[PDB]
Amino acid sequence: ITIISASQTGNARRVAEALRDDLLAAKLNVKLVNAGDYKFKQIASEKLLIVVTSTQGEGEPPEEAVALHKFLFSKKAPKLENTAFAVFSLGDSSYEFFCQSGKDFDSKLAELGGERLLDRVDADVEYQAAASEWRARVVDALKSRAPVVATGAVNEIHTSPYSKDAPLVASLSVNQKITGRNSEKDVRHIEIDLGDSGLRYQPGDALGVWYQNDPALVKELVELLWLKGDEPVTVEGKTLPLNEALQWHFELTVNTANIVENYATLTRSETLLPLVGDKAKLQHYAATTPIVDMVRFSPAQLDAEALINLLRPLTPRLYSIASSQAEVENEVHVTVGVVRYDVEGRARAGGASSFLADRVEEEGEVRVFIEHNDNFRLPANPETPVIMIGPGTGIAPFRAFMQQRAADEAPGKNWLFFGNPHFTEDFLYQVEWQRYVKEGVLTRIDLAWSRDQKEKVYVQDKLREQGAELWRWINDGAHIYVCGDANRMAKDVEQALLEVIAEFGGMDTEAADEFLSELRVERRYQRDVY
Ligand SMILES: Cc1cc2nc3c(=O)[nH]c(=O)nc-3n(C[C@H](O)[C@H](O)[C@H](O)COP(=O)(O)OP(=O)(O)OC[C@H]3O[C@@H](n4cnc5c(N)ncnc54)[C@H](O)[C@@H]3O)c2cc1C
Ligand SMILES: Cc1cc2nc3c(=O)[nH]c(=O)nc-3n(C[C@H](O)[C@H](O)[C@H](O)COP(=O)(O)O)c2cc1C
Repeated sequence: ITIISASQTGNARRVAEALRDDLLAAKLNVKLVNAGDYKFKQIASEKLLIVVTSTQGEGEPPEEAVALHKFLFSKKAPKLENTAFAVFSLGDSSYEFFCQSGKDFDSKLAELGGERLLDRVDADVEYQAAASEWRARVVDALKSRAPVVATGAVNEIHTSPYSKDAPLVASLSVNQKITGRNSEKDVRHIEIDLGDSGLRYQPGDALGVWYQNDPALVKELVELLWLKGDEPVTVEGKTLPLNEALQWHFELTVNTANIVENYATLTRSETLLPLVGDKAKLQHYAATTPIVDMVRFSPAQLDAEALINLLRPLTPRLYSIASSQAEVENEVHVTVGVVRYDVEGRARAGGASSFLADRVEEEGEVRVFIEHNDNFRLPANPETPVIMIGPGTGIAPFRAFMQQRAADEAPGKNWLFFGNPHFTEDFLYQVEWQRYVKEGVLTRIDLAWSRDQKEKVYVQDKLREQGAELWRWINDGAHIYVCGDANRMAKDVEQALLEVIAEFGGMDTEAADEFLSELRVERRYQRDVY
């Protein structure tokens, strides 16, 4: 933000100073320069340019602004592309040309391509009236609602005031374990109350969930480094106790090759030095050793700033939305697989998933936003058939699909392929599926239980078993959806779809692949895999 003051007896400067003190209290973009010193030749690169000028000699500018005026009214003045500006004008009404100077600058700057931030404002002798409120909306219009440099806070969600950087403060209503006692996995059905926010979402969207690290994990980490936890550290320019920085502001539950390498170097660890510069060794160590355990295994003294400088900022996690608002109204449901594992007998857990499962009380606060996915959507035609492939937690959006199609009483046929280790332990939402089958909403359902018999069975095996009927549905205009594990499931499922298409469509592998690519183009093959 560049405030140019053009003044003869200092009134315009008093205003422009009154504006340097406002912006100074708001944004970090404020610099006050006199017109007589302003290097106008480089003006095009002004991101935010506010002019405060009085008027002299029948509309003549103040003396100090005369060169700047001639250079803007000159045949050689620069066109402006990324310049936002405003103009406040001072003068005396009794004169023929009231506020010529301020008028000139306002007209000419926009005529060079400058983005008019506010409408120009004039004022007579008694100017602390018009000036006191102009200075007001400028600070607002020059806040995040029209930024350039300092503080932006820009996000994207339908027409909402809520976004990833300004999330909704919601509350946790339901937190329920939906895998059986003998499951190898902890899966939670989560209902979050949206209150009166008006936050909206469609099936296929995901929920962005901010979280905090486990205070126990922060404490274990802080101790192993021989810190106590109240050491001050700088986080985004402000000063926090270490514990608060670690709990709220940095990733602790994900290790990376870079972190291993940096930590090896900082500590000269004999265990870790040998991995330095070997990307595959570093990645493998990160993947098997959480940060807190890397520290255990390679003790070293680090001060608080050295630790926090090691870490990446904390980021929210996404969770496919498992409800339809037509059915649940001012709520959002998710299906959370809690990452739980052990390192030499010490319990470890993913940050967000264990935050929701273990560290938020009923009615407890949860900060959320919507991640819109326009490329994962039910057909617009309520009669088009729908094929859904979502084993594990990939089941979530298909709960939302069926809540929606049932709410709309869509007559389209629906087909679910689901899979997990055990029928008696891992049939997520079994009793709802039975109800959908009973009610005629869920037309077909095929299940793959990978650990209920000797040989492994997965959804791709049921896709192959169902080849003939799948191809029939595909020729009836069916949309195919795949949600869940990217690394293995989505690939094996795509391979099985290609085999079905090749076989029952009578084409070779390259033709099947082009056919599936045509379904993508047609938005009839959509995936949300992660
Ligand atoms: C579009 C989208 C939709 C999603 N939908 C869902 C959904 O419906 N349900 C769902 O549950 N998730 C879903 N996810 C995944 C979700 O966003 C998270 O990534 C997941 O919950 C893990 O995050 P976390 O914070 O719990 O764990 P993190 O702390 O981020 O990650 C866990 C870490 O632990 C490590 N780790 C795991 N096991 C071991 C081990 N044995 N030894 C050493 N290290 C280990 C991993 O390497 C990883 O570094 C979705 C993701 C996307 C992008
Ligand atoms: C000699 C003189 C000529 C002026 N001519 C004009 C004029 O032509 N048009 C106008 O609107 N104001 C005119 N003014 C009014 C001044 O611009 C007004 O007093 C203003 O507040 C000056 O503020 P400053 O202290 O920043 O110079 C004139 C003032 C003086 C002293």
